[PDB]
Amino acid sequence: NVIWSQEFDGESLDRNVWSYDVGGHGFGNGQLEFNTDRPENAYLRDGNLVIEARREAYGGNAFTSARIHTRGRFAFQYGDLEARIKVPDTSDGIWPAFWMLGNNFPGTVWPKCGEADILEIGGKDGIAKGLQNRQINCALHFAGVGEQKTSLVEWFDAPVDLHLDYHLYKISWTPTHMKFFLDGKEFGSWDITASEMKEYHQPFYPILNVAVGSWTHSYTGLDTPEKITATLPARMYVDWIRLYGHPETKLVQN
Repeated sequence: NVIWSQEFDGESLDRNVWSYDVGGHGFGNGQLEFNTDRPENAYLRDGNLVIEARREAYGGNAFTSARIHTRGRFAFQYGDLEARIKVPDTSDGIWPAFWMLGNNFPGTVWPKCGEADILEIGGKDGIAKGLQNRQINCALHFAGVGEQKTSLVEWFDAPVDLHLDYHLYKISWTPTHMKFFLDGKEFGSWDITASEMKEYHQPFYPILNVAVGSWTHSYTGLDTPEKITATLPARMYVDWIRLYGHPETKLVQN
């Protein structure tokens, strides 16, 4: 039961749904890409959203990309949010993500607002083990016991290289749990009824981006332009993102 979607049908991204995070300051992870609001980095084509990262001198940075979200226009509490995505070859350096933040962000600071990562890929452990386009993760980041940053991360090794075709990345979010799926098969689950996880009983909004690099101690392990060996331009195709409603689903639109 689809109650909200983006099929990316038109020729331009709908600004009455989406907003652009603009900047090249690393976004708290030492990321190298400058996220812009340009057609070069984010555009619609043949029923797909395309976020394109490029090796390119821009705004002090050596890479451009995009980082888009629906904060203020679309949020929801409880439901199945699924996206059909063909991630680019992350090789070494590219870090695409499909994830959500609490709808009180940025008024409530991170991680108290709450974070749910549905898809991350291109991690340093994946590089080391030679599973660049196979090893993914979901994650929960929040303010737990003592209001302290708590990270729950579940790793999965996909059977096939996920950059070769579109795959379905989903979260199922109920009053009791958050579950994460690849092509309908669960690879992550956490109970969210605990008192310190009340941040996951508010509206959240989705986010899509393609980061390039990070601090050595961060996700990719590759912190300079010269260490990025991935094919550029790198394109993430998103055929659609849909919200499958639950009885308990609260929809927020403006």
